[PDB]
Amino acid sequence: STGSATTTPIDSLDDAYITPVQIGTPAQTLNLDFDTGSSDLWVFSSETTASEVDGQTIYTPSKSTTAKLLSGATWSISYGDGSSSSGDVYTDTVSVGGLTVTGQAVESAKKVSSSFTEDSTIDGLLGLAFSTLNTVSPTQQKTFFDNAKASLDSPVFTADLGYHAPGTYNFGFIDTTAYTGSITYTAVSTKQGFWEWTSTGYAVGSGTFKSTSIDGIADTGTTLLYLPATVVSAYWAQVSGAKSSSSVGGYVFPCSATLPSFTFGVGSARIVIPGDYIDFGPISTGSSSCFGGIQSSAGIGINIFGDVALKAAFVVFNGATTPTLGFASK
Repeated sequence: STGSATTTPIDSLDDAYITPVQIGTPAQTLNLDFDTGSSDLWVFSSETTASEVDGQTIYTPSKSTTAKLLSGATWSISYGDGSSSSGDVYTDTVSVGGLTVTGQAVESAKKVSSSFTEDSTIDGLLGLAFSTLNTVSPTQQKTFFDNAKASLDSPVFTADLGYHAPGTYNFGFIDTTAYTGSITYTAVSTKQGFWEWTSTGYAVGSGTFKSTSIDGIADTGTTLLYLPATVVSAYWAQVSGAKSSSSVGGYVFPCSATLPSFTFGVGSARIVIPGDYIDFGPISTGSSSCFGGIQSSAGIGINIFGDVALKAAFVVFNGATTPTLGFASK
């Protein structure tokens, strides 16, 4: 089997991407944030505290003839950005772009943190990291990809995120028309439950390439590119007027400035992030100060190849017995 779904930016800045997901019988369609940095499929639901729902589409298990309470099961997650949610668990039929999993754990939110409430466009998350990170207790549950894997034509999914435009998640096949040149594959460590890999280095604009190992995760659920402070400093030093602002919480720059590209290495291959991808607009309405899309990972404890990086590539998440990651230009 295969599946193929369009993923759509939630706003004009590509702050996140939502993908429609069918849950239950008859189908309830929710727009979920596909997140290769976590491993829970959780949704706004009829069980969510009423005051914490503000425009989201909810899953109502009682209206699904295939929903079954996973008795005794609870879940609770906190994300790197300080947000969180928790609740109980159902199993139900879940379909993505034609690909159907029966008995998928659907984690129903009783509580969500304010950032989730305040974002009307995201109805939940669909985690695509390794199932070892799944928070369901007492019995850890598998991700949608893990459940589908054996049935897929090939045990892979791909992320093709657009810049200020829709893109595609495919399951079970590699669309050879979706990228240029070849796909370069690189090793993955699953020891922290992430799609964790080591970039071979970077360049800033037309600058020479710096060969240096950068361990990080391929994370569709994180908006920006978070790299070591040395790397980030070298980037913004090439932007006139750029500065790190403690009050804003990162590098900002005047919108009149031209942003250089940023290149990262995948083995001997090179992925070029155009400068425009690194502009996240005014810090506040009407401000001439713009927020940067490359920021320091210092104090996160890990480097994160988020959407800013991934949307410059066609990315293969290869779930073979030994997982690997593939990157192509496009």
